[PDB]
Amino acid sequence: KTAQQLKYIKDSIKTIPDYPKAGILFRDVTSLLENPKAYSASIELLSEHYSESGVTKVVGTEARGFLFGAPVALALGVGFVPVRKPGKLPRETISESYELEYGTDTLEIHTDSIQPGDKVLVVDDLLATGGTIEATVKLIRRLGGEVVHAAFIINLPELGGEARLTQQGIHCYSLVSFD
Amino acid sequence: KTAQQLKYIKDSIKTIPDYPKAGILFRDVTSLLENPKAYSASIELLSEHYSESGVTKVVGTEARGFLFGAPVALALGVGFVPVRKPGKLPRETISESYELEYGTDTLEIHTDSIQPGDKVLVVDDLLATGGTIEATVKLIRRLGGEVVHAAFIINLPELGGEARLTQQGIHCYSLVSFD
Ligand SMILES: Nc1ncnc2c1ncn2[C@@H]1O[C@H](COP(=O)(O)O)[C@@H](O)[C@H]1O
Ligand SMILES: Nc1ncnc2c1ncn2[C@@H]1O[C@H](COP(=O)(O)O)[C@@H](O)[C@H]1O
Ligand SMILES: [Cl-]
Ligand SMILES: [Cl-]
Ligand code: NA
Ligand code: NA
Ligand code: NA
Ligand code: NA
Repeated sequence: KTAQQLKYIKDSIKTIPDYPKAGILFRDVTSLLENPKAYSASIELLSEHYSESGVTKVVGTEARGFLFGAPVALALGVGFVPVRKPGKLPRETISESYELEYGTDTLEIHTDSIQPGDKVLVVDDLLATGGTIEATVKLIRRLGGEVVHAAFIINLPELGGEARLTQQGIHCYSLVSFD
Repeated sequence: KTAQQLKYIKDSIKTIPDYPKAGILFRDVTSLLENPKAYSASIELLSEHYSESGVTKVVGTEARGFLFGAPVALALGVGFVPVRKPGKLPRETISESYELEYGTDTLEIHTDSIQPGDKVLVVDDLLATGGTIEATVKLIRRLGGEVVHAAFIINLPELGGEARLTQQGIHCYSLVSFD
């Protein structure tokens, strides 16, 4: 039933060793996207999960996050709001910066697209360190939105992101997990 | 019926003057994405249009193209294949470079994701000069795929892209047009 669907999704994901550099096992969701069965099931399962949750908006980060969050938004009948790298959004934004191993990056959101009252689901392709999602959550909360759920296709629990998101009050759901 | 749906889509799109620089009228699809009615109708109309076309794959370019092509792919029950900026795809790629006003850029696709026989629909947010779509088409055709249709939310016919795509043998369909 679901174990079989979850397995077919997991099997559809390819692993590319040593990309982008030696040691990393890259989990490639493009092999899932190209399999209509695996892709459609992914969206079904993520949106099923929040069907009674009261969600009013879905937020996904650029660019692979768009591929899972916008279809979940359409499946729930709610608007989709992107969080982008800087200088890509044309109306008024706020921004949040997040530490990387070396250096910092920044994400932005349209100030008009979240307002007090909104219940927001974050959806992304993959949870690693959690830094992007932590910055996204702070963006949505600055704008009065309530977020307590982030959903992913893939969780890499060894990298600590779930743990970090837990400390921000976010519950994470992932379809599959790799070690 | 449809004139009313097309109008509601057009009205949902905001225009930001002088972004990213003076003179440009930026057409912002994020106001459409945040309106579940306008977003859902957009995808309905694009996928309706190709419902009897024999499509086996949809190709969309990063990043806003993902927001329209992947939902069309799911609506047609076909796989979605991204075309990306360089160094973002992990398996074997080919690439195409395209002239910009100043300088050049490049797009890549996974060689395994298109093969002879595939009938490919390209879907993007907006048609301006046509340079990205021309490079995408050459990528898909190098891999044995047949493409004669590109679909957009928005066409800016003054910028010449439709004309250029016509000369590559591509038929373009857009929901709306601005001047
Ligand atoms: N091993 C990996 N395989 C594929 N993508 C990854 C991997 N590690 C990190 N990523 C990507 O990096 C993004 C940012 O992750 P985070 O460190 O959770 O902010 C994720 O959403 C993935 O797109
Ligand atoms: N006036 C505009 N408003 C919004 N986006 C634009 C505009 N002009 C160009 N673009 C974007 O530039 C991308 C590349 O367009 P092209 O020149 O057709 O390769 C489009 O797919 C749009 O995302
Ligand atoms: Cl800010
Ligand atoms: Cl090449
Ligand atoms: Na991501
Ligand atoms: Na707001
Ligand atoms: Na585009
Ligand atoms: Na191929």
